[PDB]
Amino acid sequence: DELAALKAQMLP
Amino acid sequence: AQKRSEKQYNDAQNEINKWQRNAQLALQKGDENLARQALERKKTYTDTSAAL
Amino acid sequence: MGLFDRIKRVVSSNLNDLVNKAEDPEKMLEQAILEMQEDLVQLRQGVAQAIAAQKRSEKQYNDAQNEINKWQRNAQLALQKGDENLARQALERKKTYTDTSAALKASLDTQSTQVETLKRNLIQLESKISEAKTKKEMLKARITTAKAQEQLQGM
Amino acid sequence: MGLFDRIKRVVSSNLNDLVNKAEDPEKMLEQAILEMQEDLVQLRQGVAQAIA
Amino acid sequence: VRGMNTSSAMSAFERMEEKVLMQESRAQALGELAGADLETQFAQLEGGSDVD
Amino acid sequence: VRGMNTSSAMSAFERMEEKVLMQESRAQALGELAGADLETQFAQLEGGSDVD
Repeated sequence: DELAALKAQMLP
Repeated sequence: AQKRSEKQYNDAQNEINKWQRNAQLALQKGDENLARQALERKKTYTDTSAAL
Repeated sequence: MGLFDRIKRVVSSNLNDLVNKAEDPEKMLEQAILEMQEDLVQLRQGVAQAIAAQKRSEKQYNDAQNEINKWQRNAQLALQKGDENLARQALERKKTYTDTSAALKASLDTQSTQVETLKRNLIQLESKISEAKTKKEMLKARITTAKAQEQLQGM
Repeated sequence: MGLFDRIKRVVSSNLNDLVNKAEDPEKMLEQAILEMQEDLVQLRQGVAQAIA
Repeated sequence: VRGMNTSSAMSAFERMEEKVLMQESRAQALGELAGADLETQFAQLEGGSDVD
Repeated sequence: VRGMNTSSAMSAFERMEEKVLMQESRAQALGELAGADLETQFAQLEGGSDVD
């Protein structure tokens, strides 16, 4: 879940 | 003792902030592994702080 | 039959007397904290030795591969030389070494998995001691307050 | 079994007595200061030997 | 992993539980004694009224 | 040439085994420090700064 959150943050 | 506990609590908050900064840095870095370590540290500290 | 029952009762009485003397939390807690760290260090030392042993095995395995390569070069040289005897010695050496290397690799893989599990266990152990250290401070604060109350109660 | 229980009590009593007796901030630090410097000198000697 | 009596972790927990319960109970008992003395409580209330 | 139970040959082999073992032991201790995320992160930060 943390990795997914990190991935979401990364895209912008 | 209460003051020491407060100082420890303050230190924990500072430690959490430092961990958060590292997590923020990890996102900039783009390395998943760095981010994972920071998250684990934050959860245990928060629980300890609440108990204190 | 009666004597055995009596011995148990005597033991229980003896145990009760002993615990009261050492009942206070602070003396026991400090000793326990020192002991767990020492135990962890011993475990770490053992783990380090195992890791070192694996490295040594890997080095030996690497050396064996290098030795095999050297033997292969000699075998190649023997063909150029045209002497059958030189070639025969090299071939025998290669076969035994390969078997040894395979055995070492299998042992290393099993060892590596154990080390990984040990590393995970070590991390958990490290987390536990830190939690215990935090608890003593909390324990100390409540205990001090209790002592103060007793003095207040007498008045 | 009784002896083991007794040993823990003895160890705890001994440990408690020991920490109080030897806890001096100035004395411990001075000894530590001497020790680290000595260790550095030994390291320097090894470095010197390597240089030699 | 065993968490046996000989191990340090098991011993610390049992001693702590008994001490914590006993300490809390003693504090509670003192509070009860204060409650019993109604006149003392009444005096405090009177003082508060006077302060107002 | 033989590497026989001679006094000089035996000592060299034993010494050789000990140093290699010591290096491996040192590496294992070093590896644990290396494993921690913070040590690795600092090196990465330094490299980026150095390039700039």
